[PDB]
Amino acid sequence: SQVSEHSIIKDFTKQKYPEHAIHKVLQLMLRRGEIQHRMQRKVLYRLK
Amino acid sequence: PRLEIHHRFKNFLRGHNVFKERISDMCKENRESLVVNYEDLAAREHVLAYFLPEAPAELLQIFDEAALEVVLAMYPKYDRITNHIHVRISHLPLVEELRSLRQLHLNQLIRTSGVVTSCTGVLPTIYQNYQRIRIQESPGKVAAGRLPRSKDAILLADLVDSCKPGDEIELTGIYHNNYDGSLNTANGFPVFATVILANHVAKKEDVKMITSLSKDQQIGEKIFASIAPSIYGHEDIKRGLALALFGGHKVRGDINVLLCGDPGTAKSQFLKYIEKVSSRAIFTTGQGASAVGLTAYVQRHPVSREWTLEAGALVLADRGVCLIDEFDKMNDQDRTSIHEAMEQQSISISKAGIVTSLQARCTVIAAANPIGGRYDPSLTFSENVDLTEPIISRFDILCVVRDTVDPVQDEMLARFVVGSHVRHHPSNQEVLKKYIIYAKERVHPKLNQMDQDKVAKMYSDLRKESMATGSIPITVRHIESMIRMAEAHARIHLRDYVIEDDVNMAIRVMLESFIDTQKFSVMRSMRKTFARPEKDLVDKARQINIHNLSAFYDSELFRM
Repeated sequence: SQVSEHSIIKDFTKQKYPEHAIHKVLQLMLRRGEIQHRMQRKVLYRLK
Repeated sequence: PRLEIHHRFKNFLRGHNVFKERISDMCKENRESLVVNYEDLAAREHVLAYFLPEAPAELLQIFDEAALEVVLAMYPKYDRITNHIHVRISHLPLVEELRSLRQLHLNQLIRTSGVVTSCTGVLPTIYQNYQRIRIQESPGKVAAGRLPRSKDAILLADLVDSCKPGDEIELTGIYHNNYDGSLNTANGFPVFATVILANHVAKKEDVKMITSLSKDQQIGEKIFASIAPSIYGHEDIKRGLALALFGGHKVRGDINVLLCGDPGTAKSQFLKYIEKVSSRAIFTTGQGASAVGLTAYVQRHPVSREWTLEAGALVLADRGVCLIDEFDKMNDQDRTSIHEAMEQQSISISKAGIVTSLQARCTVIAAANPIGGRYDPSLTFSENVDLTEPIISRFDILCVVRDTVDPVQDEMLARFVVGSHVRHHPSNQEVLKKYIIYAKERVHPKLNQMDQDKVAKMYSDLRKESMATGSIPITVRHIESMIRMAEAHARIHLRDYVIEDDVNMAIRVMLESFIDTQKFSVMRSMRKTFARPEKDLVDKARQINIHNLSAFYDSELFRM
């Protein structure tokens, strides 16, 4: 909870990762085959 | 409007030497400046004065063309220099602090001021040629203190890079409601849908009878007995606060004033009473403060906005006074960011992508809330907290409430409770308010070479107290705060010197920190307070506090 895609960017700050570096990661997590990410990312994109 | 105005312009183009002298101010050096006074044109020709209430909007367009007549005939060269001529219409009497701030009053040139709060300077197609800056409408005053509607200003590529956030400037212009978003093919503009252009930039009597009252020392003693009459407080606490109230070459320094009480006590509200005396007022409220109040969030962006520069409360009170309340409601991450900024009085970015600078000239006043017990455990205060140790020990003075069972205190506060109803029942120091403004703005002392030695002699006397039984456990930084405090004394007594009586009370405030950390047995040293090569470079360091020993007027030593 509260660790969704809109706020996990703040967590990346503590890991010394800029917002530009996570773009190479965040946009490619769907290609990674993560089960949790796809359910959160695709269902809320248009269906709400 | 009419059609006959073109003929009147044609006739009106047919003393003025100042116009010739003023227009030539810009030259090959490329000053890019032109001071414009309205009155000379209106004094010579009264017809121009009549155009103010009828056609002000066209007049600006008309004013630019008529200026070119002098420029085009004499100097075509200015056409290739920025390809623009700046008109700077001067002030236009009237002056309404609250009467003109209305939406019904459009199509009028209006003079007012404001404080810049946030901007988008971090960025490297008609709308793309210009950018956006945020301006406030109600200035700081007891009556004007009510929260206003923020104005949105647009610079017409003219004052860009010349102004910084937190600059108390004067805003002047005409209010046209050019909201282009009604066609629903663009983004949206704020409530004051008005393209407000910036035309001016400001600086970045009973006082004589008041000065008579300054000589009195009877009123000089109650200055710490009159600031907080609600609760009668504690004499030690108010004395230190009063010193910061005055606010009196690598000239750096920090004033870390912290309080340790409880929110139920009106000390939480005591910081609110100060703004009445203060000339600039800052709203804390905790969460949801002014603009970005030390809270960071990310959401889904509107049609068109860019990233926002984080403006700390320090920046929002540039060259003013900034108040911090509700310490536990701050975000942890911002605390680390502003911690260095507070010490360095500026904001430094090491990301190599965004570069900017903001000023910080206010006194940091905040109160902390103790986590659980104060000093119940046998360990240190900093080592029983999940926070990092060194940042906690950055504060110079730690003011905490002393004693909790004071029957005498209960008696006096009890009667005040009844006074609450007395004031509120139906019934058929403002002189001192203007004292502080005059002294801190009109009195600017300079540096005297023969008076630094005598003050510095006593500072060494403080050092030798810890040099008897010990090994250099005291740092000069604690003293470094003391020098500014003795400066405020001269504003108080108007004697230009400092007496040992003032220092002794200042000593107790300094020692108060040691009391909270060290066992109560140190109270015996108060009797003495009443009574009172590698090595070679160390010796010279204390005497002159300069790395070079040959720094005594080297400018005149070598040439002459």
